[PDB]
Amino acid sequence: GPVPSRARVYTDVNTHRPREYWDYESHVVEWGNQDDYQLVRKLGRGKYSEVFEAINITNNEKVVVKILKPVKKKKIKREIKILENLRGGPNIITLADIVKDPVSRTPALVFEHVNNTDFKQLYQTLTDYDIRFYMYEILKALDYCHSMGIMHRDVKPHNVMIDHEHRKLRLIDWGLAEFYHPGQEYNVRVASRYFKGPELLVDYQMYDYSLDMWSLGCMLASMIFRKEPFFHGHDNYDQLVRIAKVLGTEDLYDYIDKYNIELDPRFNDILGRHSRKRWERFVHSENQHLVSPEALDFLDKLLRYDHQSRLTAREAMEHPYFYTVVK
Ligand SMILES: O=C(O)c1ccc2c(c1)nc(Nc1cccc(C(F)(F)F)c1)c1nc(NC3CC3)ncc12
Repeated sequence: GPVPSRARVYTDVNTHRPREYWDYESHVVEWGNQDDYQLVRKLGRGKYSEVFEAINITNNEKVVVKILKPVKKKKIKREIKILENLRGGPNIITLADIVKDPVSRTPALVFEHVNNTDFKQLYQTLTDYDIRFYMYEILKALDYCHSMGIMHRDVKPHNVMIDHEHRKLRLIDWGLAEFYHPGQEYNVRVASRYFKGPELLVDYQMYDYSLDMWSLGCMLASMIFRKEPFFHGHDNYDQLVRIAKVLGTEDLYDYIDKYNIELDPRFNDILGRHSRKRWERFVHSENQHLVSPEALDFLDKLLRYDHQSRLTAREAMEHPYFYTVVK
């Protein structure tokens, strides 16, 4: 069968935490007062919830309310426990309260409100400096959750809220986040298509924090190259082909061979043979001001097939790309 894998950092963080820390199934929710929050407007709807802008009438502060769809079960406690474990950490969204919604008959999570600019408008205005700055801010959030034994598993532009006025960033939607336990096999049906790591796309279940680093690399590529998303697959199979057209097929084979993984045979008629490309080919007159040798080297070190070969969040924060960012 497949060769096992372990995280190269924070491997045993949960192993040595009290059981209450990671055993979310036994978590007892502490309920707030549902009457404290008045819904103002629907912001949107996901497969798992509806999100509302609201006012906390005990301080007249704006907040956001995520009313969970009855979609799934102990997933609710998992998200709640993770939010509580990570609360107060750098750039982690703050869960302010949890109340029982009387209409949905489900829990409603109340989060701090971020006056953000949607990524669909923001990304085309970001300067070279902004990209490095905000990347560093995401890395703070990722090193924090990884150091706390948690992988996000859904890093993507929508989940990184940015208040461009106050230069403030929050990583949100921990609904797919999980605790890392060495040797544990995880569901590969996480992350948005364009941000799925090769490990998910080849159906390798013993993955780790390094998944988030692939996703971050996908975000970086889309920002510095001005192509969002960067790997634009039509389905999960084509997604791997898109990746292989850039990183090349020989290294994909080296990857699956290392872990004694077999590709889905459906790739036999679609994958082809592809050389690894140099990143410079994606540079052109309209994005060159966002590209530097430092950016290309950093991106190159995030986007590796082998999840064990990717930069960790902490290592990423040491990269020359961030030397120009004010500390
Ligand atoms: O899941 C969580 O952890 C979580 C935490 C915090 C927020 C959040 C989700 N979603 C928000 N917005 C949003 C907008 C459109 C669509 C959807 C969707 F999810 F798709 F329904 C959500 C949101 N918006 C703001 N401020 C915006 C300027 C009012 N602040 C915080 C959040």
